[PDB]
Amino acid sequence: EHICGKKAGSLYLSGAPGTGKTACLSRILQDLKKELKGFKTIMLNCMSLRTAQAVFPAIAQEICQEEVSRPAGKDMMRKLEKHMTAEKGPMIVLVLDEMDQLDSKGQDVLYTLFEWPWLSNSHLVLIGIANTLDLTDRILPRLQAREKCKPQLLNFPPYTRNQIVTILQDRLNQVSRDQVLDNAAVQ
Amino acid sequence: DRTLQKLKRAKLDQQTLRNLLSKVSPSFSAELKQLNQQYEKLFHKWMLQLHLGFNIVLYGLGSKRDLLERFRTTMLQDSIHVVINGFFPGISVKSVLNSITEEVLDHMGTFRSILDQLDWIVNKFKEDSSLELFLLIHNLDSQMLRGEKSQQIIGQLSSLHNIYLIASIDHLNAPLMWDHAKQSLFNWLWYETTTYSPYTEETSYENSSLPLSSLTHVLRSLTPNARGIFRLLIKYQLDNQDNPSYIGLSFQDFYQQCREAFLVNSDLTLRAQLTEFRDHKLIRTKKGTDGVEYLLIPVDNGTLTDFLEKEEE
Amino acid sequence: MATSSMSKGCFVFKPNSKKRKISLPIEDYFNKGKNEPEDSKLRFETYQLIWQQMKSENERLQEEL
Repeated sequence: EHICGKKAGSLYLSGAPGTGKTACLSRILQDLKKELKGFKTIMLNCMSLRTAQAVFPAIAQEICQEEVSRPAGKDMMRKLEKHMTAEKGPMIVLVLDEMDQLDSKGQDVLYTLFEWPWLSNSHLVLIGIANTLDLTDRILPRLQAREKCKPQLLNFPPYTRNQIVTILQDRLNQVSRDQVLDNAAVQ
Repeated sequence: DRTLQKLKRAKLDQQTLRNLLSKVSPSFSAELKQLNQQYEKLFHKWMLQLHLGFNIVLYGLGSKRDLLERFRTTMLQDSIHVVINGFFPGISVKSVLNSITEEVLDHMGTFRSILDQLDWIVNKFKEDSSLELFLLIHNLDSQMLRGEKSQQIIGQLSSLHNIYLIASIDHLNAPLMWDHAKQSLFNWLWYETTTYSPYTEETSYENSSLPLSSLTHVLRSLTPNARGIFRLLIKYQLDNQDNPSYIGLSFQDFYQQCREAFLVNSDLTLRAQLTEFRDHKLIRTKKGTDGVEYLLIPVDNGTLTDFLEKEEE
Repeated sequence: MATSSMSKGCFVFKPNSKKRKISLPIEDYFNKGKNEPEDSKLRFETYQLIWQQMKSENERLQEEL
């Protein structure tokens, strides 16, 4: 609905603490490349960033694929949000990960990435892959206070025996010739 | 007369209640409009005093920020004017002084301490006699500038007649933020303002209660064995709440109650089930003198009473 | 409004879009209506004459005493 209806907003995915859902989002991203051709998706891997800063310039080198530039020192919050508001460019999709680890003493770095798809020219979809540690209490104080932002929340319940036993039937019976254990040990 | 259990008007809304607040009461609305136009007759009166090194003080009733927004669209189109509306928990002295460096003076930010930037901007407006700057600061008395180090920075800029300061006062302790050593630079000129209009902007820092969606979406993505433990400690909390000496249940009786209600099996596995509760600000441990880690829930007394009614399905 | 629905307070309005650069004096606003426009500018230029001369007397009287 966002790529066809020309819409853009935020989407906070609060996954279960440690369940291995990183491969679920990778399946959807690769299916959109073979369906539609014209858009570009920039990845994010802030595992080597021990500080709260040096995050925006790390993804500033990907402007429009073939058109790149170079940093000049102290130039954020000016050129990154300028190219996003351009209606002549394609719909850029930004992926977010471990957003809880990017906090600060006043989480000021998280006040600019959640207000871009809500001001003029909303052409950015927010996708945050992170487990459940804390909801909207101190990270995003705009909720339960401001009536401008309307985020969406989706949770994932823990898989009981209805899914763990099911995920093993299509795992061993499709690649092995004969099972090595009985059905009583699976339960 | 007690907590929040006698009245059914619990859980105050934040965004789902502004739909019914737009229908205001038109009680003598004609007399309130002409009161605002009474101050509009003195349009060409502010520039006759601000150019001599004076300021404008705004006090009284009504929304002080909803009045200056109309004066800017009538005579502030060709003059260097900067409006400051610092009310959200994040406004400081660094977001205002460093904002006139790469925009007004065109210079990148590279200062060191606080005193290094104060004496650097004075030389730019003292040697040049053609750098006017109007400061339309809204609600100067916020909540994060009560210290004496905040007025001494802006007080130095008031000594020059080329800098115009326009602030609003919404507190009965107006002379509590400045003494005689600072009034010589500002030279406050009091002007009463009567608007009679509520505030629908800065209402966010005040304490509402906690969102009920957080306690509901935390149990859906939780293991089935952990939900029975959370629903067991809430029963023993309200039954012993009448005791004023409630210090919390111990760990020995808590470990015995688990197997009595078919829960955990060992001790190290029980401690692993309390990892997602201490990180979600649900329970915490205290350094007890008896060597026993107490278990309490730092929430409101009326919040736990409304949790047993939503789990009936 | 457009200067309060976000998490920043850096909003400036520099007169740069206009090509011409004009200066508006102070005495041009003393006559807001029918209040002798030819005499409004004559009494304002004397307002600073009687004020800059009394300040020179204050600094002289305070110094001679």
